[PDB]
Amino acid sequence: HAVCVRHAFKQYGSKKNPNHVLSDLNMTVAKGTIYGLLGASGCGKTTLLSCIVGRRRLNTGEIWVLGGKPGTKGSGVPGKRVGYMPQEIALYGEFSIKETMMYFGWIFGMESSEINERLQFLLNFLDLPSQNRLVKNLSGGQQRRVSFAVALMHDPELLILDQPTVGVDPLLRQSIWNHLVQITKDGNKTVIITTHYIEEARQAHTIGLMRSGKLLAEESPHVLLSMYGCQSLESWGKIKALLQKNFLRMWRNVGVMLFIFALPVMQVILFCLAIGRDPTGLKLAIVNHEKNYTNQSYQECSFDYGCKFSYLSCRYLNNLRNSTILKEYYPDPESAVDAVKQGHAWGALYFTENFTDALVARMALGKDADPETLDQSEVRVWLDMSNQQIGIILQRDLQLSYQDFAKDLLGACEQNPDLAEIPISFKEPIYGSNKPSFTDFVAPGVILTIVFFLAVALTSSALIIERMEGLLDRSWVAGVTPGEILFSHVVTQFVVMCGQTALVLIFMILVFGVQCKGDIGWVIVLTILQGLCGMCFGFVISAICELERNAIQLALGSFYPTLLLSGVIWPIEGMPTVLRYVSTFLPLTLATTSLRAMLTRGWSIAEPAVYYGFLATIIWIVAFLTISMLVLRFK
Amino acid sequence: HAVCVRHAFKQYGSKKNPNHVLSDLNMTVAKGTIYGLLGASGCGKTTLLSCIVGRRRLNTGEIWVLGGKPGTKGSGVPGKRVGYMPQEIALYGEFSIKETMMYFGWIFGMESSEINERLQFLLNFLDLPSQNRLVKNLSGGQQRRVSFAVALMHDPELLILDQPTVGVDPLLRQSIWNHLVQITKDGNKTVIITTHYIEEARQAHTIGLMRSGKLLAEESPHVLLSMYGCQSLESWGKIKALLQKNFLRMWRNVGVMLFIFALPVMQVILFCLAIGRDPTGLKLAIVNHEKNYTNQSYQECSFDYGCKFSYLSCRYLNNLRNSTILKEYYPDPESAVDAVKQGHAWGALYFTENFTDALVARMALGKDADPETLDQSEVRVWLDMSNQQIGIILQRDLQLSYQDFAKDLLGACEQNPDLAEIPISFKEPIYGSNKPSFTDFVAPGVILTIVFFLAVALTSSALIIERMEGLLDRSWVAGVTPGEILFSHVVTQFVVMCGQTALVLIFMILVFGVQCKGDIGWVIVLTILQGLCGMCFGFVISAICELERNAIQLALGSFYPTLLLSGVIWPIEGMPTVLRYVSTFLPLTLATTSLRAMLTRGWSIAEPAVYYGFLATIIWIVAFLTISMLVLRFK
Ligand SMILES: Nc1ncnc2c1ncn2[C@@H]1O[C@H](COP(=O)(O)OP(=O)(O)OP(=O)(O)O)[C@@H](O)[C@H]1O
Ligand SMILES: Nc1ncnc2c1ncn2[C@@H]1O[C@H](COP(=O)(O)OP(=O)(O)OP(=O)(O)O)[C@@H](O)[C@H]1O
Ligand SMILES: [Mg+2]
Ligand SMILES: [Mg+2]
Repeated sequence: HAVCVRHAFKQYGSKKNPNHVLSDLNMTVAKGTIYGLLGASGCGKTTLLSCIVGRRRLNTGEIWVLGGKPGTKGSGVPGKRVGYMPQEIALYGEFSIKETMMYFGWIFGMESSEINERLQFLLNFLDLPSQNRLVKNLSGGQQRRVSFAVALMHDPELLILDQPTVGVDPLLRQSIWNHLVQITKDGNKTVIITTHYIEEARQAHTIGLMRSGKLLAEESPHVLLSMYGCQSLESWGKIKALLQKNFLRMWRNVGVMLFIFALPVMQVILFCLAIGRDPTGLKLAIVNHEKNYTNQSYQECSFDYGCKFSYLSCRYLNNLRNSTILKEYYPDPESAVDAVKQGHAWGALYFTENFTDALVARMALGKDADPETLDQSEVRVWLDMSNQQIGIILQRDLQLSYQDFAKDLLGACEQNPDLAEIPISFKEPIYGSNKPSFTDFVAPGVILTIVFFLAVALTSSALIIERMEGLLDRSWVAGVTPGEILFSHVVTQFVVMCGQTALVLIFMILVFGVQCKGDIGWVIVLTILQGLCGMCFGFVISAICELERNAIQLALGSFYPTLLLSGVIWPIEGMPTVLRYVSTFLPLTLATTSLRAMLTRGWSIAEPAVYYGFLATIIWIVAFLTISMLVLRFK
Repeated sequence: HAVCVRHAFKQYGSKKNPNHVLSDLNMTVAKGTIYGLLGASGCGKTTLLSCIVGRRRLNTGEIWVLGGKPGTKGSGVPGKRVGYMPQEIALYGEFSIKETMMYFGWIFGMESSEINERLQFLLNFLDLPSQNRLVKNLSGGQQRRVSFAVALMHDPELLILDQPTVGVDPLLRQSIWNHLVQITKDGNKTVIITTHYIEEARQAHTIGLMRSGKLLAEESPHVLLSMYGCQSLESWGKIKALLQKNFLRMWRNVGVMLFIFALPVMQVILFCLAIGRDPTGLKLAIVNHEKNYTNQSYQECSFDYGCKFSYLSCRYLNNLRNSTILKEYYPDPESAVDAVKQGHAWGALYFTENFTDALVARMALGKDADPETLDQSEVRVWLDMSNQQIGIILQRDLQLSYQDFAKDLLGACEQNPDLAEIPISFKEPIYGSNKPSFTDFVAPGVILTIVFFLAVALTSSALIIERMEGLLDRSWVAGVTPGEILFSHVVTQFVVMCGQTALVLIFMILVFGVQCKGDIGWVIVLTILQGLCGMCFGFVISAICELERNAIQLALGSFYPTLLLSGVIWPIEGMPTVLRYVSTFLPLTLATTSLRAMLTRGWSIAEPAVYYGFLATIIWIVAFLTISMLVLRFK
């Protein structure tokens, strides 16, 4: 009694329109007999073979195969002792015969020195081309022989062959049907072959027949006659097996695999060469009314150097920045405000005709300057602050350049160069530098973000291409637990993840100068943990989504929200009291802050603000793994 | 006659090791005969049929089918007069029988009121379930009858079928083979059927035979059986067709279709609520040495309001900000610099015990101040500038709040609050506002990026999904040119693109209140015509990528090089001359500048900094279309 099902009850669809594919289905498969499951096109026949191998639940029925119900420790359906073959060719297209016969080879614990030994016999028995040819150029008839040979070499004790001779010449059909008889002679195997060639199935021993959702009769072919008609017929092996297949997948498309190693370097060079550097090509409209106006980009600047004050208007000029500001001269203030208005400059200074006289009478006299006097020593400037980032550095430079001009007047002729100072003294910063830049605040948040997104793109179509290329539903029967496909995907992608994580760190620290006052060793550990969380975030997306087009847009749709909720281009303190609290329990918000306290401040792991990032990035790794595992086990 | 090939040559393998599948291949199909093409399993049989229909091109040979060669206007192979059923089931699984019949119905130009009668007749002839049952829900035998019916209803004059009776019971196979004879009694059509069931091929009358790349016999079966043996001889219709199919695959994912309409309202609300707002929570270490130290949040602030100068340190306090700055008090500067050092504050002020005495004199003698009294009225502050963004606001607030304190002293007893500012007066900005903010600079340029990236997510898995669900190999034969497949892919996605582009604009201008001074009419056109470039950019990715795994990686991996090279978070003036010059020739760098000159400045299209964005992004739309045309047309 290899297979025996009692009172099967299955149906498709809703209760309003039931299908009722199977009603009773009482059958018995003996040991050592070629069970032929003949029938009619339309009844439930494949749904019974797929229920024997435990691919579909029997819907409140009694089943018993090789000892017990499929998928139970008391049975043997999932394992090396049960053969299988799908109705359609479930074969990987990028694997050659010598590789597709070895991927299924040592899943069943088969030695590598015997798979090759028996491959020659299997290739000589049924005609096939050289073993080096990939199984995608094979014809429609040679793609069925490979499938027949793949799930027959391991010598099981039960065969679930269905339609194994569709698309072959009659001689090859006889040769195939002459093989199942020979291996079954000495009571060592059972065959459940079902075929649509009713005449060809006369060699069976327990020919079956189905009429309406149940077996009609199960007798010998020579006994079925004279009663109904007159004449004729009316572990370590599994892990290694699917680890050389993931590695082989990347090697098949060399040129694209090398592209992923040229993305982090290109994504980093652009960032370091664009963000942070100040503008150096902004012009100005100077209309100083104390010297003759000749030409346009030219004006005299021969002022006086010493105690005697003269031409002070062209002493503030040439004292401002000589590189970031370009000087162009206009004769009339009503023309300077015109040029900037039509986008020909970024501002317009204006020095009154009596500027030196008005300025020398404002410093000599203290707290006794009349309103008229303190109205012509002013430097009127109209700023085109429509950029909110260039006008900020323009108004931050004009007044800052006046400090040097003020010190030059005082520190060279009259007194010490310290009177012209605001009482607010900023001393020396404890941790940072007195000249902050936008390229130092954002770089901590970019290195942890580039790695996170690259890992997401890597493991985004990993769990979704298993059904794309087949070789999955027929591999579940082979004993591959769902927890091993996910585990091996982590190992193969983590190896290549570290190949680009180091490139990000090397090109951001060695080639481009970024301060690393803290421990360099712990920076590497935190970065690869974030990348591991990133690749774990791509598995839940792949597991939840089913369609190929349904998963690309979901990870792609998460680009901006994690770039704003995390603190990258703006401090986390600017958000309201509710959004900020919610935006703390996220993978990236508590990691950039921890990394920002290690690159600049120089703290160690023992500080409370540093190890929180490690604690908050490990929990999400576990949470992104159990959720993905639960979904895979669910279906 | 109908089909004839003269001296056909074809090989599959590379040089020095060819396959030599076909050598001469001379045959002739008669006017109305049933040409049965039998042969061995392994010779070139399917390749001959695929070369007849133009799917594969001969190497050095002459072909002539229905009055000329395939792909030429003289021969009607890529038209409605050639039937074609493939060896494998190339049927879309998400289409019901009625839908999958009407999709092929009005491709050949069949009236909608005529397809139903033929569908009913075919369903009655060959048994099938209800017409609204999904194809993917059918069995393995009922999925072949649908394919047979699809390539037969339009009544062609030449039927090309290969293996049309694999997977069906003999009772129905006899009826299938009894139908190709009844419809061929009159001299109207030719049937070219290749089958491996040689017993059923006797009904034809032009049986062929192949040994090695060459036809062997072209004789009648009753003549072949008596020659050298006894027995066992070894365009509007097309456009509407795939426009209700694109609109159909977007209706079976209502859970996802509603999600794509919620991404724009989530990516915008997060942006407007996190970026731009000034930080509100930060503390300071105030150690004013002029009042008794009680508790940790109390200093008895009472600075004798009026003209009398007393407790000027207390007067400077409560004058910084009542909202954004918190106050915490310490007794010793050696303890204030300790608390900030271990992350318990952001700075540490320090007022000397004689602050009022040393400050009431600095404003009294003025120029004649001695160095001893100079360094006794300074508010010593140590700033923890490790954030480079909060430490700037704090540095920009301590000195800015001193201006109010200075005016509060001048304008209190007897003076005018005018002689407290530097000789630099910034007047009134021509275009911008006197208080720039970071939220108004990134807004015109994130709105374009959001639309651009969402469009890429939409049309990225379009051209790579056509070959996944079949219905393409047999669609090229049915007169469907590559031009109309992509064109039909643009209209269906442009309609849904506008459904989320308006959501971005409405939630950014109407609700949150982003200013728009220039013209609201032309902003819609620019942001709609820019998103069209984004959806055309994704078609290039799908055209040049065969494997789907390279689509997510390429599309998602080309986003950071867009933010860092378009001027979104930094003006384009800091990059070197070479990088800046190259960057202007990009779809987004010349569009944000055009848009930034419309919401802020108020300019119109006639200005020559505005229409450049329209001109420099229309070109990229054309360039992204011809490139997708060339790759899709010829590979
Ligand atoms: N996934 C499914 N969902 C719903 N009904 C299904 C499904 N698969 C098959 N059926 C229905 O179940 C019945 C039997 O299908 P089954 O797959 O068992 O046929 P079969 O014996 O393999 O067919 P054939 O010999 O014609 O290839 C049919 O009515 C079929 O439409
Ligand atoms: N894409 C391909 N690239 C290279 N060789 C190929 C390709 N397709 C088929 N071949 C080989 O060229 C020959 C063409 O075989 P073909 O597909 O015509 O066989 P067939 O008669 O349809 O097969 P069968 O009846 O066994 O299913 C075979 O030797 C096959 O192995
Ligand atoms: Mg079957
Ligand atoms: Mg064939």
